[PDB]
Amino acid sequence: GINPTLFIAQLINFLLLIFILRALLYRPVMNLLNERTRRIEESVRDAEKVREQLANARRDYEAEIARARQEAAKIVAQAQERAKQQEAEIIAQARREAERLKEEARAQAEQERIRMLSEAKSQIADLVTLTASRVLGAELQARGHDALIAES
Amino acid sequence: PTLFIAQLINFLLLIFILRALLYRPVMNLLNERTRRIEESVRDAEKVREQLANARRDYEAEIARARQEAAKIVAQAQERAKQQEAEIIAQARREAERLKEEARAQAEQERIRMLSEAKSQIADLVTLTASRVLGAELQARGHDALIAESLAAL
Amino acid sequence: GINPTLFIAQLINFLLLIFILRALLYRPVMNLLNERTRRIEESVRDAEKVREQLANARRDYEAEIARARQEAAKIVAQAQERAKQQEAEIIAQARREAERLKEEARAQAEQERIRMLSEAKSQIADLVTLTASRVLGAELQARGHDALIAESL
Amino acid sequence: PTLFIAQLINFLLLIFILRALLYRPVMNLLNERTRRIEESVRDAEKVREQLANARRDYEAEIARARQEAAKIVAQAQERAKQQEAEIIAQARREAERLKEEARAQAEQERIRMLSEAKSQIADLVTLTASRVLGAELQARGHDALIAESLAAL
Amino acid sequence: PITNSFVVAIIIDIFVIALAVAATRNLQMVPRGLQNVMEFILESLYNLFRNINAKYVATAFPLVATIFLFVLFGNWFGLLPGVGSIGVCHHDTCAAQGKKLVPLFRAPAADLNFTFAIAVISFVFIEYWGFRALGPGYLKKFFNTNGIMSFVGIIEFISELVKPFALAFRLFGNIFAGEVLLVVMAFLVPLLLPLPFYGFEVFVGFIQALIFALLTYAFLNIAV
Amino acid sequence: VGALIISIASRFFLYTGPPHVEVAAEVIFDGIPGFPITNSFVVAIIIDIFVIALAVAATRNLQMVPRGLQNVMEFILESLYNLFRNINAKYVATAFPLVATIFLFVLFGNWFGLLPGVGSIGVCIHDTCAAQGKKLVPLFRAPAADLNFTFAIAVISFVFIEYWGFRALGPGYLKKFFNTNGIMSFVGIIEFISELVKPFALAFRLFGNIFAGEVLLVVMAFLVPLLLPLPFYGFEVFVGFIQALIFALLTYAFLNIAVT
Amino acid sequence: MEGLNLVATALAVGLGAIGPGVGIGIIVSGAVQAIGRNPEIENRVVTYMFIGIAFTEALAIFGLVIAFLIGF
Amino acid sequence: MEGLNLVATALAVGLGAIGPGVGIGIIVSGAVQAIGRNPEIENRVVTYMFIGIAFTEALAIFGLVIAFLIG
Amino acid sequence: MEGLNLVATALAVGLGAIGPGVGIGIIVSGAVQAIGRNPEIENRVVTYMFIGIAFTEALAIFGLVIAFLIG
Amino acid sequence: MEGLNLVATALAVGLGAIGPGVGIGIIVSGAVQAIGRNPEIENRVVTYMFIGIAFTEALAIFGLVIAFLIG
Amino acid sequence: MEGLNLVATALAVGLGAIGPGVGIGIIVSGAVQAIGRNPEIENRVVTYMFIGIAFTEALAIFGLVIAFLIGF
Amino acid sequence: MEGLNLVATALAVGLGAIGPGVGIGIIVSGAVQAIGRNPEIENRVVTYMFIGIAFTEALAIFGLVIAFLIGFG
Amino acid sequence: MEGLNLVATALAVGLGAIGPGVGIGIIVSGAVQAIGRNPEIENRVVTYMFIGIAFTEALAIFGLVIAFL
Amino acid sequence: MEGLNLVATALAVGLGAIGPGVGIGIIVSGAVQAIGRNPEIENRVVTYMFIGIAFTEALAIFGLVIAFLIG
Amino acid sequence: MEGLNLVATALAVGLGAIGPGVGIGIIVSGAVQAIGRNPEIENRVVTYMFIGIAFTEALAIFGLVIAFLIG
Amino acid sequence: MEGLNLVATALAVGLGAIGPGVGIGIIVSGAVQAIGRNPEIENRVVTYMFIGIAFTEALAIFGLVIAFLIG
Repeated sequence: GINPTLFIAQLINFLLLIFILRALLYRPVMNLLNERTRRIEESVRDAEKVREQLANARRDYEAEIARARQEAAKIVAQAQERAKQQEAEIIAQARREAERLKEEARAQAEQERIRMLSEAKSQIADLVTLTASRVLGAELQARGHDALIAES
Repeated sequence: PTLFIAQLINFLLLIFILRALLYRPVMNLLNERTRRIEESVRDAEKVREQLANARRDYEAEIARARQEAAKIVAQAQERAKQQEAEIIAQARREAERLKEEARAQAEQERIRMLSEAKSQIADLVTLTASRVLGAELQARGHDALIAESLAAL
Repeated sequence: GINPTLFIAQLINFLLLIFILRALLYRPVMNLLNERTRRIEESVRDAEKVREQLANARRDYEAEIARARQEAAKIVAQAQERAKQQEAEIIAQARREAERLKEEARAQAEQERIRMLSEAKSQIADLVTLTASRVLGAELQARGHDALIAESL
Repeated sequence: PTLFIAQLINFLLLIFILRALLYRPVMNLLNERTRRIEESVRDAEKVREQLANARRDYEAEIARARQEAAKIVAQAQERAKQQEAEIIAQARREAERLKEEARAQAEQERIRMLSEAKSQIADLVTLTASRVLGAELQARGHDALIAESLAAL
Repeated sequence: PITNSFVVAIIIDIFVIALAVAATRNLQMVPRGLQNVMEFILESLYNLFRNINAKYVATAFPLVATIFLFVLFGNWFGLLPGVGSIGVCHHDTCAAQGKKLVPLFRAPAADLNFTFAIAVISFVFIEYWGFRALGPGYLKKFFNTNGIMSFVGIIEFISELVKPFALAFRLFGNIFAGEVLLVVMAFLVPLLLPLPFYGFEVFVGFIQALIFALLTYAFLNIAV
Repeated sequence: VGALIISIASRFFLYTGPPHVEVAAEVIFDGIPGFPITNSFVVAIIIDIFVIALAVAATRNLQMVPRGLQNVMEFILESLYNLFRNINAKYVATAFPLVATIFLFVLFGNWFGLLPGVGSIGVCIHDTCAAQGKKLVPLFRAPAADLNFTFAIAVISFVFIEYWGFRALGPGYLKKFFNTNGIMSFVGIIEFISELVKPFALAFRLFGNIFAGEVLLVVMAFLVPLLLPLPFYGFEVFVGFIQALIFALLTYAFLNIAVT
Repeated sequence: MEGLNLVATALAVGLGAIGPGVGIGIIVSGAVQAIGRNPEIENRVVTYMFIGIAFTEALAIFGLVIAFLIGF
Repeated sequence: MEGLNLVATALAVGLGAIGPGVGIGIIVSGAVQAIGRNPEIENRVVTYMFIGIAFTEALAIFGLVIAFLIG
Repeated sequence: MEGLNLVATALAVGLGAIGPGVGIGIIVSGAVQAIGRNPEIENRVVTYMFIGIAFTEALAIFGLVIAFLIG
Repeated sequence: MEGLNLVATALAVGLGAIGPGVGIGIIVSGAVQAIGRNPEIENRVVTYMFIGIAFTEALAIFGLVIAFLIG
Repeated sequence: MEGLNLVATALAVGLGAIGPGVGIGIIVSGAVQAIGRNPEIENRVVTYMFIGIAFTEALAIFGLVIAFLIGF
Repeated sequence: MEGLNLVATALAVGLGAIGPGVGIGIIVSGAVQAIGRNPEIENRVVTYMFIGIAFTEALAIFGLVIAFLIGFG
Repeated sequence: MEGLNLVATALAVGLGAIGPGVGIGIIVSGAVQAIGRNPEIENRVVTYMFIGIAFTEALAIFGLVIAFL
Repeated sequence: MEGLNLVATALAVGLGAIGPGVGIGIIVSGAVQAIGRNPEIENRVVTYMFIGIAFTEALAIFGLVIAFLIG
Repeated sequence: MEGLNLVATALAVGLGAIGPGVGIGIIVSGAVQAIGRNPEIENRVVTYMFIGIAFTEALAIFGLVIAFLIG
Repeated sequence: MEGLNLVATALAVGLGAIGPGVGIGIIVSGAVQAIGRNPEIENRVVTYMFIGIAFTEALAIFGLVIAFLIG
């Protein structure tokens, strides 16, 4: 109970359905494959973004470190220049003082010695006090001796 | 026939009755699978957004680094001002100490010269007195020491 | 062949054989097995008891030796106590003898003091001769003084 | 019929085959069981004999230890008596030594008292001679011959 | 003209192109609707096709995948009750004045050619690939290869030839199994008796389509 | 020796000389008023006497040292005593000789079956008694072939099972009786039916086994003169020894079953 | 013959259920063994547990139905 | 062949009782072998155990009912 | 013929005892290995053995009733 | 029918013996294998062996009694 | 004799399928225990699980087809 | 049907023992399997070995003896 | 009579099929155990399983073709 | 009905051979499996190898001899 | 009978096919499981497997040629 | 009826060969299982393998010659 004509008709219908289905679904299979495979490019982009963020963080840290180093170097240079100028000024002032004050002290000592040497009235008063001091006192000398005054 | 219709109706009813109860969990599973595929798509979109905004994140990091640089420069300026002020103050203090020491040394030199002059004047007065003591003794007579020597006995 | 009489006869024969075996075969075999098991158990128990008996004999010998030693030590201690008492009695007798010796020494001292009374008989004349001996050339007489000798001390 | 003859021939052949192989192993197994039973019986007999001899030896050792303890106790009593005698003898010897020492010390004390009394009498005689002769030489013995004696040269 | 079974050969065949067109219209990431759960099994079948061989996933996939996809609905098509309960006429509905009551509302896969149509398409394409890949090696006699070991190639090639014939027959028998089982509970009971295994048979028919797809994968596996 | 195996002497009155079958289900000696004598039952008394004679010899001159039959019977009895103790020592000594009496009689019965020449032995090809006009009443029928004797033993075993059943939960045997609910009721009823069948089974078990060796020996004799039966007889002798051991073992197993 | 259809009807029905009756007997036997070891892959292995049962039970219906083609 | 129905009647009754009768034997043997293994998933797989028993017992039903159709 | 009913009596009883005669053998063998492994779940698991025969023994008695009906 | 009952009697006994005869092979061999694995458990596991045997042995005897009844 | 094909048309289907109705159960349950240790290996196993089943069920087909080649 | 009883007496003798003809080998195997693993229980398990041997063989004798009712009345 | 050939047709088909109907099932399941053991020798043994299939399945079709003759 | 004895001969020939003809391999397989278990013990293991063979080889010849009687 | 030889033709072809149809399956799968466990001694096994195959394949051809002569 | 001997020819040739023929596989499968673990005992068990073959094939070729003896 098998009809070759009916068998041929059924085979033709099945073959036409299969060919049409293959032609229609060749595109859909590739579409689904691309939709699934987009995640691979997504992961590649995510890895690239992570690498870029890490590079940006490293660059920011390096910039902060370099800025801190330059700031410290500038502060150190300014402090060193200020200290050098201060030390030079202090040394110059100390030298000027030790020179001028000492020279003026020596000159004033010499002048005061000369004036006191000129101020022999106290030395004359000293000789007057020395007169009759337990000698030429109760028994005074014969008219004294002006030579000591002459010596003075 | 009537029996065939009844059998077909009962089979369809049983099929639907089983299908609803089975499809409840099956609809849950299908919704879970759709949600998983949508979550994969959302992860793809988030990765793309992160890749796009990497430039903005780098700009923000560069801005933070520039702000840190400005803060470091301000701290350097403040430290330089403080160190310069400390150096100037120390220099002024040392100069004042040196000037006070110089003035004190000058005054002490004046005092020492005065004291040395006083001692030298005392010595010279004794010498000048001795220079005329012999002449005074010769003029007034030396028998007083002989009288003094006798008074010693 | 479903004859019941033959079945009954066979059953009777089997029952009689079983009774005979219980009387003859089963009883002697059970007796022999029980005797063998009892002999084995008795041998094990006897070995354990023999080891225990040897250990107990050694322990008893040691204990008898210890008891004898304890009794001997008690006898020795009693003898030592008696000897100590005798030695104390001897020491007391020695102390009494020493006291008697001291008393005899005191009596001898008293006898010596009594003999010192003979000095009046002798030492008076001994001194009188000694005074003559003291007088070089034997002056004595007028040069001597018997009253001073009579004065004595 | 010949069936019985054939059956007998087959039975004889089977018996010969069985005796060829099974007889040796069955005999070996029976001999092994008999040997095990005999070994167990000999072990039980030896254990019983050992237990009996051990009880006998324990009694004998108890008797020997009792005899040794009795000998020890007798030796203890004899040593106690001997030590009591020795202690009494040592005490008597020490007492005799003390008594002899007392007698010797008494003789020494008598001699010492005699010597001490002699020395005291001599000192008294010397003192009395000094008193009397000095009194005698003062006036009674006062003669110029004293200077002549001093002038011996 | 042709038989009612050959007439029924386009009831699902038209929908087969329509479903693939719907599959072409509905195929995207996270597709909800026509491509939600069926494509997941299809991808698993593609994974199963990948589990067979990477080449087998595309060597004759157009010659294989559509038929299994069609028979998946075709298995569901057979499970439909009441189709033919009244005679179509080419005291029952058509018992009186019988016009042979040829019902076109019947499973065309029940025809052995319809099973053989998918079977021959996969078998020949595998054989053509087998001709391309092995050819003579597919039926390599290997005369006295290992001391008269030539029977390996001859028997297997006959068995392999029998296998494509059996595969068409087995699917036809499986198709006939459901058709026979359709009236099994019909005269037995008037209600709900066929439901005990009709869905299971449909699942088995769905498995049979998968088995045919597996056989297509297996034939490629044999071709590999 | 070597390849001297010929054994071609079979063709000597092997087929024409021996009868075709000449077998029977049972043989009765009869010739006695009241109870009819049976050649199997007569052999059983002879078997019982020989077993008693074996028992008498070991019992006579009994000594502590095991030797000869005393040593042989000991290890024979001890293993069975050990086996029963290994099986179930709760009531092993309760009926230890009873199983042994079953064991020894069957072992004697197997030995009785091993006795040759009983076939042609019989009073009235043609043979002698069959050649004679009177019916060839065969002599020395197999005592073990008496299925009634096995049935009597099985009934006694069933009685022994019943006596154990009388001990099994006392007179209760409730699990053996029935169960109230659950599947245990159907199984227990089946088991009780199975237990009842089990006594009848053992009797049928040994009876066919006993009859088999006699059938096999006759069959072998009708087939071959002497060669095949000798290999065949040893198998039956081992089988008879096994079945004898198996017989009381099943009773012990029934006792072990009744122990539960 | 008069009952030759009837014995043929009892032929396929009685016969066909045997092997498939054993076949399902085999399947679930080792299945519970597999599920008993791993209760978690139950959902994975019960899936393949019944696909054979789908085959195996169906085979017994073949001669069952064919004998019903002799039943009436 | 007047009793041809009768021999037909008892034909399938004993036949179909064999394989499923074996089949229940196989399943419960494997089931019980795993029930002692897994008393935990027991209550889950006791239901699994009776799944094939229902399948096999239904097969034994088919032979008996058609016998009553003939008997 | 005549013994067609009589041979029918032989059929189901003769056939039916086989599969259960195997199937009962299968379970207890598998049970004992499970029982030997787990004698603690034994009471819980031999219940399945006790109900396992009930799934099968009832099948074996299908022809026995019918045989007596033909009896 | 010229000894049809003779044929009929000679079937069921030969039929219902192979199955149970197999079933004995299953249980005890599986039991001994378990007992070989587990010498410890021997009290109720061995009992489970014999209760199935009694269930198994009875199956082979169903038609054997009925054989001589028709016989 | 009369209608001799009646038993014949029911013969092979009852016989020729039960053995195949067993081997699949062996195929399945053996695989079930095999896959019961590795579930994900089904990709290589389930594909080989059905190739024999295809051969096995093909034997079951033979009883069905000749039941009408002789049946008609 | 001149050979019908001859057929009948040859019916159950072929059958019946097949299962025991197989089951004994199973009984042999697993026991032999068991003693290979467990040689120490051999003094106790070989007892269990012959338990089913009697069970198998006893049913196997039925095909012989009962068929002799057919062969010999 | 008049159907013995028709009887003979279903004879070998129903009989011989179960051999491979079981034997191949043992082979395949045994192969699955072997594949479950290792798929490394799968190239050798799946072919060797097919070798046994060629050994077995060929026997199964012996009576099928003969019955048509 | 000629040849009815000739077929009657072949009855026990085929059936009586397959049963024992299977168990022997099981005896062989069980032994050879245990040979690999422990070749250490061979005198008291392979002893059991031929124990079942006598229960098996001789069992088959039961129908062999009675069939020749028909012959 | 007119088809008795025709029936006799179909017996042995159907009959003997099961043995090698199963025994070789046992030969193959037993070896396949063995070879699958270890293919090292496979070449020895395959030769010994072919030894078993040859001991069984020839049995399948015993009545195969014989039937064609009668045919 | 002019062909029962021809039928009986296929009986003894067919039947009695499946069992032993399968039993060869049991020997073979059991061997390769043991062969799969030990080649040194192999030469000791090649004879033991030949023990089974001699036990198997001898019974196998019983009815083959017997069929010609009565054919």
